[PDB]
Parts: sequence; C-alpha cells; structure tokens
Amino acid sequence: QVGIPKLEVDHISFSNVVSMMTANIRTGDDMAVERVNPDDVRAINIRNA
Amino acid sequence: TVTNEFASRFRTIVATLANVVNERAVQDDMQKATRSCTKQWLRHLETQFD
Amino acid sequence: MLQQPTGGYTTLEQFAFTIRNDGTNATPTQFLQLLSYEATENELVKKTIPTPETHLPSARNVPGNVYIEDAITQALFGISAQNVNAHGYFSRLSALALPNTSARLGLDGVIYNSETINIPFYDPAAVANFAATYAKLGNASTPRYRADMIDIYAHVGLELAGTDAERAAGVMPVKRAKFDSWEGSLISLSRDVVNWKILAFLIDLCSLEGEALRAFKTRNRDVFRMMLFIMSTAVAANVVNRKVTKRVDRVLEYIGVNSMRTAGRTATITYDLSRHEFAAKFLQLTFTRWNA
Amino acid sequence: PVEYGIFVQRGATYTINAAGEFEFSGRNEKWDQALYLSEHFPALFSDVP
Amino acid sequence: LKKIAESFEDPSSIVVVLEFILFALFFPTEFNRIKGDIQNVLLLFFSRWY
Amino acid sequence: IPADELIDNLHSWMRSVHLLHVRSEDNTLRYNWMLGVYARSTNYTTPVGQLVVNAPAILNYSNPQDAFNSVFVALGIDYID
Ligand SMILES: Nc1nc2c(ncn2[C@@H]2O[C@H](COP(=O)(O)OP(=O)(O)OP(=O)(O)O)[C@@H](O)[C@H]2O)c(=O)[nH]1
Repeated sequence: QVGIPKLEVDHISFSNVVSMMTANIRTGDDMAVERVNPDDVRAINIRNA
Repeated sequence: TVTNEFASRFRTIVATLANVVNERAVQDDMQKATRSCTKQWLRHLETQFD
Repeated sequence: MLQQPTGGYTTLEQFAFTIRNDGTNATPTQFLQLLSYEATENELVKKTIPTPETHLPSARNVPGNVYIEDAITQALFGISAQNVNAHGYFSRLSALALPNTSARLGLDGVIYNSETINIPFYDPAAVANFAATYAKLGNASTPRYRADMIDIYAHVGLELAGTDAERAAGVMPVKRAKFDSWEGSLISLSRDVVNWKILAFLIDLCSLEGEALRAFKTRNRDVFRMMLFIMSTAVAANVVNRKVTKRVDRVLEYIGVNSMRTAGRTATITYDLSRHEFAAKFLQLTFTRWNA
Repeated sequence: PVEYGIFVQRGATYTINAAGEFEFSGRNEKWDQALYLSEHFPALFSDVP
Repeated sequence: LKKIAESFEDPSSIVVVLEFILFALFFPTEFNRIKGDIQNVLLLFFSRWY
Repeated sequence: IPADELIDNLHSWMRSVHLLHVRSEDNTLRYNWMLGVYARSTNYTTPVGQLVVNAPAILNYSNPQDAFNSVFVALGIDYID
C-alpha cells in the first residue's frame, strides 16, 4: 500500500520530511558574466528573421 | 642546412590564408582596405616566424 | 538484482499502481469506472504512428547516478516540471542499452554507473530491451526526432475514452470526460501517479513477449489508461466543474485533443512546450510498443 | 538623381573579360585605391554609353 | 578555451583564425584539448566566409 | 498608355535590373530567383542580402530544397519573411 497523504485526512502530524538545500546549492545570488560589445555598430544586423 | 620545415609550413599556411583573404568579398571600401592590409600583415607574420 | 517473474515486474506487490480515492487506495481500473463520456459532433480518426527513429541519443559522460524515473514521471505528471529537455538526462537510458554494461537501473529508478551494494535493481537484459526504445526520450527535443504532438493524442483518446467498437473502428467521436469529484481531484490524481514506479511498467512492456506480454497488456491496460488520463488533463482545452444536486462533477473537454495550452491553471498540471515534446515522444514510443 | 540611379544600377565598377567586353558590377559601392591594382575599374570612366 | 566573440565581418577577423593555427602548431596537445570549443568559433568563420 | 512608351520604359527598366549570380558549367543548377531578387530589393542590407553578396554562388542549386536550407544554415535563421 502507498501511504495516505497527510493533507488528505484531518489529523495533525508533527514529524515531517522537509526537503532543503545544502550549502552547495545556492539561489538568488548575483552572477558574474563577461559581456562583449559588438565590434562595430554599423555591422550589426537588426533585421533578419 | 638551410630549409626549416616549420617555417616552410607556416609559409604555405600564410599563403593559403592570404589567398583566402584575397578571395573574400567585401562591401564597404574600408573593408577593401583592410583586406589589402591584412595580406601585408600576413607577409610580416611569415618573416617573423621564419 | 530482482529477477523478472514469468509475468511482468508489475505482478509483484512492490509495484502496485494505485490512486488514492474515497479514502482508500483504489486500483486505477476502479477509478476509470467513475469516468463517463459525452460525445461531441467532432471526430477522432487514428493515423498510423510514425516508426520511432533508430538513433539512440549518446549518453553523455555523466559521473553521477541520474534519477531517471523521477525525471520521466515529473515530465509527464509533475505539477511544477518545466524545461524538461534542457537538462537532457533522458539520453542516459542509452547507457543501459549496451550488452554487458556496468550500469544498473535500480528499483529506486536511479541509473547507477556501476552495480553497487544494497541497491536492488532490474535484470539488465530486460532493462536493455527497455532502454533500447526509451532512450529515445533523450531526443524528444532534437528537431529531427520530434514526435507529432497533435495526431498522437487521438490514440490517447481511443485507448482511454474508446469503447471496444470505437477502438476496432479506429475512430470515435471526440468525447468529454466526467466523474464525481472531491476538491483538487486532478492534482491529487496526478500526484498519486507521479509516485508510481512506472519503470516497472515500461520495462515489462519492452521485455515481455508472446503470451506474457499479452496478459500484461490486459492486466495493465487501466494503468496505462490512468497515465493517459493525467496526460490528457494536462492537454485538455478546459476543465470545468458542474453542480449536480449537492455533488460536483469534474469535466474535461476534450479527450484525444491536444489544445497545445501552456498557460498554467490551478485545476491540473500544465505542459510547457518542452513537456509537450516529451509527452509526444513518450506516447509515440509507448503506443508503438503497445501494438505488436 | 535619375541618371545617377540608372548609372549606379549598372554598377560602380567593371572588369574587362578575356573577350574584352566590360562586365559591370551591377552593385553600388565606394572605390578604394586598393582596387587600383585589382581587375576592377571605376565605372564613370568606362566611356560606355 | 577562453571564449572569443567574433562575427567575422571584417577581413581582419582572419587574425583570430591565425591565432588558432599558431596555437595548433606551437601547442598541438593543448589545442587538441580545446579544439571543439575552437570549432565553435571557426564555424562562425566559415558560415560567414564560406 | 501608348504602346511605344510602355515598351521603351519597361525595356529600360528591365535592363536596369542586374541580379547577382555566379555562372557555372554544371547542367543541374538553377538560380534561386526569389532569394536573389529579394536581396536586390533591399540593396543587400538584410543578412540574406549580404549573404548573396559575399557568396552569389549560394543561389545556384540542384536540389530545390537545399536552395533554401543552405541559406538557413549559413544564416542560423529559422525562417525568412
Ligand atoms: N516576391 C516573390 N514572391 C514569390 C516568388 N515566388 C512565389 N512567390 C509567392 O509565394 C506565394 C505562394 O505560392 P502560391 O500562392 O500558392 O502560388 P501562386 O503564385 O499564387 O500561383 P497559383 O497558386 O498556381 O495560382 C505566392 O503568393 C507568390 O506570390 C518570388 O519569386 N518572389
């Protein structure tokens, strides 16, 4: 049998398995990048599909 | 005693690249200029390598 | 290694597929009895499903043990899955495709690069038969191998809504599914299904042959149909509720018609374009195996 | 402007093939002195009506 | 490879190609390691020039 | 419109157009008239246009589908309007 979902029934449960991220995963940090500007503005292609 | 196979190989490479640049169609006049100068710079690279 | 029985791995109680329903662990078949249909004027005609590409995408050199079952189920059934082809780990099934590979597919649904202690796993031959087809999920997004995501849904409808006569005919009216429902029914159905150990189902579907495969196809038709139901709700153009004298009838219109919707909704899981490409590929492969 | 448009639609340059005919570039473009040692000619000076 | 953004419009862009060739001559091994990443640049060069 | 004037004008105009192309010995080729005309109409400013300019030979094709595939792959574009 599969277990009954805790949210399906009206009983309260005080031991639960909360997933969480370790120090290795990080989110919402700012991220460094090397931007490289076009060599000549006149050579830029605005158009093609 | 005289020929250096490395340098000769770079000669054929630069010759190829030069005829590659020469054959390159260009629109702007300035590109036509850089096309002609790049070949000279190539020639210079060849002597520096040799 | 768990040896595969004369029947499928699905004969083992360890891989029961059940949806929670009316306070019990209902078998999917007895949920589908709740389903009812309202034909519309429109018609589904099933076309031949194109033969899947011979090309198994190369497994990339991946150091880790990919959790394949989780990826597949979340792609087909997950409430929050997105960009399922960007990570591109389905190609990993191809690692199991080789004869005498060191890789094992654990009952966990993980793809170990090497057999490892105290981790039970499916018999490598059966897994090889499985991967030899399902690795092609690994090219669900590559343009040359993308499945049709429109026509294939007809088969879904036929295998779901279709009466035996309509299935023999190969055509059925576009139907509209309905069942008496509790709050958040389709979400809960989808989560009860995402928890399924469907690798057992697919492995048995690919490995079995002759009488065993046929007995499997009948014993497990309603499991397949449940997966088809979750998937179809993911592509149903709309999913309304109807009052019916102090009861509420959930109604999804329509079965067998992919509306290609990608906007999210509370009622059911949603396919992003990538999830569509994946489901389309999955249905191509799985329907191919289902008919032989 | 109109004579110019016709002229430049014939092209800013030309080459002379082995037959001795002038094949015009058919393409508007500025001249550079690089082209002076090329097979190309400024078209204004073709004297071709 | 330390990535190079290069459209290859100007003939002078041949410099980058040469930069690779020299690297492939002076350092065949290290080149052989970074060479697919080099192919990503070269493919731009070819799609534009050839 | 008097016929002599419509004729003299249409003639001068037609003589004015000069599609970019490479001539070739092979009997299997067709010039890709659509793409070459389109590159002309935009004075070869569009990426397909400057493609046609640096490689006029890309308009020649033996297989009709590759006439466009070669351009789509050279350009990285998914389509052309
Ligand atoms: N600019 C341009 N448009 C083209 C060219 N060739 C085809 N088309 C357009 O492509 C479109 C698609 O083809 P169809 O409309 O089916 O063909 P059609 O020209 O109307 O001829 P029929 O259908 O036989 O009557 C047409 O609207 C054409 O105008 C071309 O070389 N240059």
